[PDB]
Amino acid sequence: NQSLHQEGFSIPLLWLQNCLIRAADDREESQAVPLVPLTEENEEAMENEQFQQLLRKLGVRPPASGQETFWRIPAKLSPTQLRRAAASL
Amino acid sequence: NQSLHQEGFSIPLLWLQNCLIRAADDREEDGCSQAVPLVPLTEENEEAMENEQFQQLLRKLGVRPPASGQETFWRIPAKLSPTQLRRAAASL
Repeated sequence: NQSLHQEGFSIPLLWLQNCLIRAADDREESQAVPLVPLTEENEEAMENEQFQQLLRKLGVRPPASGQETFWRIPAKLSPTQLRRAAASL
Repeated sequence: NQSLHQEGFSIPLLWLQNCLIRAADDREEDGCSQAVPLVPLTEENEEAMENEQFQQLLRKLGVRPPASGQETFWRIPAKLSPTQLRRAAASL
């Protein structure tokens, strides 16, 4: 996590943090939500092995082959779980 | 073109068509040729971008697949002229 900050990935990390926090909030107002990278640098991050290994530790699931493009923040993560993952970034 | 249309991909197709055409409009001014990512924003366009026939079509139109390990999205390459792009959109 911090190691990724050191390889030049701080911007995607903060991005991820926000997606996690918004998911946390929206689950207080029930869906798996896609991590949609809209910039070249975030896109670069999702295709990076170390960043992906991090997404798996936070509990994000990779996309279903042949049916999805984006990783999903699974529905099982509680708003609490999400805020805690975000906070370790 | 047509067969995907018959299999239910008319909405994704319409989307693609709009990407090709808007890209052409930007490339009419000289000096403005950027690669454009095909970003699926709905579950159905996503589903499309993971379909093998939709991809085959994308290759026929001159779209390049993503750089494995760097990109997620297919790109409309910068080299294509407004004419080329418009021809692609019209052939769907």
